[PDB]
Amino acid sequence: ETGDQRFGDLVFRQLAPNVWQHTSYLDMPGFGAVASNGLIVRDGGRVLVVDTAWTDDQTAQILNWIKQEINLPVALAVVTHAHQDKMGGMDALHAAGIATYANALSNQLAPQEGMVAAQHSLTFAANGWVEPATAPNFGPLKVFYPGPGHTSDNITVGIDGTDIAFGGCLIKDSKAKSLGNLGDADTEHYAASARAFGAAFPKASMIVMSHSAPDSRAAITHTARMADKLR
Ligand SMILES: CC1=C(S[C@@H]2CN[C@H](C(=O)N(C)C)C2)C(C(=O)O)=N[C@H]1[C@H](C(=O)O)[C@@H](C)O
Ligand SMILES: [Zn+2]
Ligand SMILES: [Zn+2]
Repeated sequence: ETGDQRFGDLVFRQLAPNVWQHTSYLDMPGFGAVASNGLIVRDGGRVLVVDTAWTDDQTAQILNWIKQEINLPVALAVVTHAHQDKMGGMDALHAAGIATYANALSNQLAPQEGMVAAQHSLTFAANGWVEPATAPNFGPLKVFYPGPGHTSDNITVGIDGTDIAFGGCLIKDSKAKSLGNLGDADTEHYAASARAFGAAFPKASMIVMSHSAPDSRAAITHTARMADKLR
């Protein structure tokens, strides 16, 4: 909290020399404030964004913080699946002229989920790794599709050069008691998808997720075992 920095309704936390976690909150009746995490990556003389905030205005505040504190242009953005906490601020990115990327399935689902689709579609090989031709100049971002879990389109990102792997809403923390929203979840494949994420980034010691503070690899293990009980 003390290393933490605030801009508007947003909170920013530095996880690494070139990596920040952005956190936004949405008021949801019945629960109140719900936190959603994303990533900001500085790669040379440009900035890469992983996931939007809940809303356009909150996403706009991300961009202005980046402008004020990092003072580098945002080259691209990648969203991890077609839900509001990750894709709710797509209009703000496009208004700023930022190239946006997402799983082709996410872009296909986006209208059904009330989301604005990304400009470009990512495709993946059978082993889960992104097809390089669909993700040009992603720098240190290593995009990996672990398979159907939280949703059928969820993707994960590793930051090369760091110990950081981003699991999005697929991974819950090691002391969680639930897997959250299983409304659009694949109950049979979730456990294997979680373990595939861990195997894709075997050297990652800091696991960043959407709705919890950065945890260890225990978050991956715990998430898988909770998903085992789904089958
Ligand atoms: C609602 C949001 C949730 S629930 C989230 C899970 N951990 C938080 C929680 O309930 N605690 C353990 C404090 C809230 C999830 C999720 O668990 O993946 N994602 C979003 C929703 C969703 O992706 O299904 C929508 C709003 O994006
Ligand atoms: Zn989701
Ligand atoms: Zn979520």
